[PDB]
Amino acid sequence: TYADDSLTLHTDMYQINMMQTYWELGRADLHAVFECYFREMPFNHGYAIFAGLERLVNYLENLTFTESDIAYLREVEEYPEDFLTYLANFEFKCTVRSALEGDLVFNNEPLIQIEGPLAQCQLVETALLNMVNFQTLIATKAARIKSVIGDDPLLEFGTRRAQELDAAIWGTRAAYIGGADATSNVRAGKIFGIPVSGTHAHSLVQSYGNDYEAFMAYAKTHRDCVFLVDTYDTLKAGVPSAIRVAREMGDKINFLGVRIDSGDMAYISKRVREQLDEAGFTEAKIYASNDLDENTILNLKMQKSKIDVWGVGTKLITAYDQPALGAVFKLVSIEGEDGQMKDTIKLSSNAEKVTTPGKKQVWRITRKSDKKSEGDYVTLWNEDPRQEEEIYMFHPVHTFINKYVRDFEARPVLQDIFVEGKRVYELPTLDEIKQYAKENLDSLHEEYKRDLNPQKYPVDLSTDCWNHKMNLLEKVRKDVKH
Amino acid sequence: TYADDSLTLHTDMYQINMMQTYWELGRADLHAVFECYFREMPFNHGYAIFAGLERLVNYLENLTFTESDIAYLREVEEYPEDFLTYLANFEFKCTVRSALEGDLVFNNEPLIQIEGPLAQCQLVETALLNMVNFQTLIATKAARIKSVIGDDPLLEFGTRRAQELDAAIWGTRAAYIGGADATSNVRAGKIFGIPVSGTHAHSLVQSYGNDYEAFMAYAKTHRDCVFLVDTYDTLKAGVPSAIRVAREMGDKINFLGVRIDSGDMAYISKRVREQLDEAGFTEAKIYASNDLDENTILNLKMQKSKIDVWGVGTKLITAYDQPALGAVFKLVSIEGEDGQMKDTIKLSSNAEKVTTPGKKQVWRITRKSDKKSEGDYVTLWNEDPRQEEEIYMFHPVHTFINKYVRDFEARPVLQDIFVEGKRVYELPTLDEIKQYAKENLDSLHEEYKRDLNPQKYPVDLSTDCWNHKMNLLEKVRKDVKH
Ligand SMILES: O=C(O)c1cccnc1
Ligand SMILES: O=C(O)c1cccnc1
Ligand SMILES: O=C(O)c1cccnc1
Ligand SMILES: O=C(O)c1cccnc1
Repeated sequence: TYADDSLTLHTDMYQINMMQTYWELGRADLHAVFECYFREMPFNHGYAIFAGLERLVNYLENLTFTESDIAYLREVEEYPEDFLTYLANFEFKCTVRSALEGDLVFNNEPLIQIEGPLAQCQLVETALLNMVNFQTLIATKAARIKSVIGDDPLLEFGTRRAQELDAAIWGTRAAYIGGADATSNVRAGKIFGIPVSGTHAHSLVQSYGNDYEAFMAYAKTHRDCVFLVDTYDTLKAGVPSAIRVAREMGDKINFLGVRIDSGDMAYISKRVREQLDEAGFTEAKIYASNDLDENTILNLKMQKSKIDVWGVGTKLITAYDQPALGAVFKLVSIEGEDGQMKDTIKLSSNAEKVTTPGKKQVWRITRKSDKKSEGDYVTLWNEDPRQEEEIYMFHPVHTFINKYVRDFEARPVLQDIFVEGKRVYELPTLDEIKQYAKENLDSLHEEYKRDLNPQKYPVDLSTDCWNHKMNLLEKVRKDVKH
Repeated sequence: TYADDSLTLHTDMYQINMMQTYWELGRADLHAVFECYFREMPFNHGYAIFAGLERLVNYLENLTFTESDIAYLREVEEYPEDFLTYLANFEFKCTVRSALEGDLVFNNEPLIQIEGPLAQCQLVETALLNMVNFQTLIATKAARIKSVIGDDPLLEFGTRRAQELDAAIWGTRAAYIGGADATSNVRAGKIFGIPVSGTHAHSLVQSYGNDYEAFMAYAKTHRDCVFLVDTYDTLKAGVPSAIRVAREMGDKINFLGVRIDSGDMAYISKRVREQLDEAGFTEAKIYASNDLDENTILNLKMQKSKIDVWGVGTKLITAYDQPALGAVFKLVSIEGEDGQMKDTIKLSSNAEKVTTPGKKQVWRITRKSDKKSEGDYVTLWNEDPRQEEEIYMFHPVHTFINKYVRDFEARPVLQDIFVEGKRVYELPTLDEIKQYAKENLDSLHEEYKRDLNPQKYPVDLSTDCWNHKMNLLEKVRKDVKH
């Protein structure tokens, strides 16, 4: 009762009830456009890193209602056989346009756009949000942390702290995309090809009862040695014992260094560095793992801590300070009775809290001469900035802040992934995604990617797109006048 | 590269490297006891609700290294064939004792205990933590929220906001255990048998362009009608239109009520109640869904909001204010050279931040006469309070706070689940778990389960258990004297 063989019902019940309402009344194949976007920059970071495309692609390619799916809906929920045969025959026939994994993405712009039969668009929203919200959030958190670390290793060590198992594997993949250098999760190494990393735990040390014997046991059985030194006493017990083992084993091991999981690291690591150096191990590194995030790491570095490798657990994999992105999936255009597409709106008070209507594209604008970031320019589908000598970029709320831009490149961010349910996009390798992310981040102007108080990245609606929104808003507010 | 057919490598790499170190040196089958516990009450709640046992059981029953598992370890990580054949032949042979799902659980007491070969115990820690940390956390969050709501429905609606897909399905199951009445997640209904619930979305309304036509379309195609009224204007558009549809359809539908997803609900819901009542729909309910948690819900109720049903999204399913439980899995006893078990310790400064050593049991103490909660009493394995006329319960830090207890019942909390890898525990149905949770909560003394400033539930170490800890701590601190 019943077999977990399918993600097709990983959705909100109200989607199936709406699909029924559409289908019974002959409106399931009305033409719709839906868009996915978030409203606020996560962590107030200067940029976000998109993740979730490979996950979504696999989901959409397997989007059929299984025998057990239908049996549940028939036997428990008592849907009629007519509707059920519609669901049995269902195959995905929407166009999907998306940012690619590793793209920089920002608030108030479409990141994924689904276009096709209303009922099919409706089915996919919940699962897409579930996967994209989380994966983008962790990729951005890892970028945030990696930015503060610099070139030194960031190791994603948070599986034990993650919000169930998918979170651990797909989160760690997203972390690698966003800036982690390795994972602890062996299975994520297996299935994604992420480099895998480890040291040892206190349990090894306690199994012997002293540091020397445990470090020796590890040295006898492994080439690459990082010794965890704080089981009993970092300075008096662990570090001297690590040094003793390193001396006795010589070049038969790599003494990569020592891990410290406790204490005030801004004092502890400084004295440990001295101990290693005075013993002649001036290349042995100090690995830290306790309570790390972009804030404590930045402080530790600025205090002149001597830490070379950062194993980050809880705060990265759960995005602990803001554990949800707040992406939403909204209907922006729908086929009217006359067969023509109509811009659709929901009212709020804050006219910026209102979803911008219309089928849109996002154009990343840069200065041709030196590739300077000029911001994103969000158009209706019928505008192509590439054919315009000059564009008018204004802030959508603060419209008195504005510039005419000439001599620019405009790159369309939403790419075809499926056309009418047919995949036209070849999935990159994970390393290619990570390289793509690095290059995109490297190209972003320093002001938008700096760690402290980044400049706000413009996301501007075209004159036409903005006028369409405000005219529709005006029209509905006046319709609600009576 | 390679097939995701297995959870056996869903672990930290350092576990496999330790298993190798144990195995090569003939110590893999040393006898070990490991215990899982958390240090702080999540959300500062008065109690926690344990979840994760069914999940763990399924994991442990399938704990074999697959062909693709071994191929990864051979081809990528280059482990030796000897060790690999050990892993190929691996079968789980540990005893597992656990709290049951729906048990009340507290900080600083073992909740799961694994006993058997050191190398096997080591393998399972990471996955167990991943699943139990999250599921217990969400079950407790749901209890917390449900406590503030009272008898009215709590609906878990957060799939779209969850941290990837496992989080959504297993989180929603945990929410049902802890106090939710239904889920939106259809797949969780399918595979777990949770009651499933829904209304409709704004997209239905926008597909028509007005409330009346969309509410009518929904009424023509469904018996149970909840109309979402805030697409355009709750008071002027949606609620009058819902009322019109209700009037026109009469007893051909159930007009269950109206959903409001926006506005100040403490004003909005009061006026909506008036509108429904004045129209003669004094049984139609008001459903709220926006930005809900135990805090905003409590405030809304205390402001005399007229809300009857609570659809909770982000803050429940992600445990947003504290998205990790902080459970850890620690070696407490290990076979020594002489073949006898030895209490094992790791030093910290705070002697309460030190893991209590020894194989332990947790006894829930109640007064026989009226079943009053007296707290938990954590013993070494060789003490059975049931055979003692009187027990001495003292606070482990504040030892001057203490009582002798007579005429008590002592119930052992850790139950046999696997004996030497063999399942002796029959899995309850989800409804039986939820009933068990309800009854356990109902039996907890009011002071420990009250919403505001609950009394701290005693978790006391027996005289023997406490003396063992402090003597070992003293011994190691004096060993570190030189
Ligand atoms: O390899 C390690 O040191 C490690 C990995 C995950 C969690 N804690 C430690
Ligand atoms: O902040 C913006 O959106 C902006 C800034 C400069 C010029 N145009 C728009
Ligand atoms: O059924 C609903 O009303 C619902 C379910 C999940 C998320 N939002 C709304
Ligand atoms: O808080 C405690 O642990 C406690 C309270 C009363 C008596 N004994 C212990």
